[PDB]
Amino acid sequence: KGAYDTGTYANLFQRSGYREDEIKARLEQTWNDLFYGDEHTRIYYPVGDDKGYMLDTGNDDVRSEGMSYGMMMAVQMDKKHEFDRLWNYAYTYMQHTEGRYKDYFAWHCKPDGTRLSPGPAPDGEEFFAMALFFASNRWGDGPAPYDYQAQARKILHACLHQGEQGEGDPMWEPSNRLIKFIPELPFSDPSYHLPHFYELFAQYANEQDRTFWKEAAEASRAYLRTACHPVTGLSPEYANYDGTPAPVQLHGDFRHFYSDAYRVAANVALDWEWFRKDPWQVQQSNRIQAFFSDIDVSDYRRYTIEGEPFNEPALHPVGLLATNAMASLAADGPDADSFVKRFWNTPLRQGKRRYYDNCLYFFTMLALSGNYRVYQQ
Ligand SMILES: O[C@@H]1[C@@H](O)[C@H](O)OC[C@H]1O
Repeated sequence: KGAYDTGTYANLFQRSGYREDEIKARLEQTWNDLFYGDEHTRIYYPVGDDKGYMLDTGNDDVRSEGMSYGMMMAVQMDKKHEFDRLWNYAYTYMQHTEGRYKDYFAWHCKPDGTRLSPGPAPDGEEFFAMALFFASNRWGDGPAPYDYQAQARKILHACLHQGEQGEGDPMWEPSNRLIKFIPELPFSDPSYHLPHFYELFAQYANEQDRTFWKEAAEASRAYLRTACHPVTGLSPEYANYDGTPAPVQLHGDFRHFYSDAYRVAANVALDWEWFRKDPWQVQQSNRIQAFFSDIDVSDYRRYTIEGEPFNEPALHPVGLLATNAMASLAADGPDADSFVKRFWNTPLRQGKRRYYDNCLYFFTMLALSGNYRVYQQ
């Protein structure tokens, strides 16, 4: 039985021997540094009285990924002021009010709110919806735009029904219940697959969609079993609907284990923690930990999914360590405890490339302290 059924969350830091008081002090310090830390560390920036953005420090833009990530961190940490600032920014500058992307979010804008491209990123929308359902369940709905449950339902309505609304496209392929990479293209990104969020969409979304979300949870669990390498546990950044690496795209080669794919190990582990439905998840978690058990974080490379290293280093090696450590929610092999301790002894990333590492780092600090929870009712 998972944490969803029992209400009890694994505290992997405590099980590894860290004191309960040092653990919550460490979680609170990680929040304080990431949202309000020094100019080399923070990724959150307040704007006026009622807005704020999560900065992709590397790309110098604001991404629906980072904004939605910030909202999840804020609601898990019970930080409504920051949540409402981030949400108002996304609502005000990023959410489309008309056209083929109506109710979707432009995937990135300039920090001043100027849209750079109108096309959305589905991992944004699904984090926005889940964080808004948790905000509703934790704090209750306020007046629009802080009518959190209705805002979440609106996003997920568009995700499934955009094709009925206008000339646009849904973010899930109706035939196989799989999340797509972008609405227009017939392939996926394994790191976008959140079966644990779809289980909760099957509870909280518009009634007419609840069967679909239930089927989407089952379909995504099955999809990750086809996408992850059976020896290494590594997955490609983009994958066909059959789980094989997608073709090289005009904008790059996404066939390998790099930035996006790191989140798969974390996503699988949190589904196991919450729902404990697919015991393959334990073996997948053991496999990726075994693959990296012997590899120093500073030596992390790009890898083919069969484990062949490139000369090229990982761009986000602290991010990779974070997702490898979060796999200890499911892994029961001989590496689980060492990854937890390695992670504990790893500080936040500083400087230009810090955004992606520090987002993954924070989700891992939440999950390993038993503080990445379902907020119900
Ligand atoms: O937005 C992320 C970017 O900042 C990182 O560098 O690569 C992965 C992306 O998802």
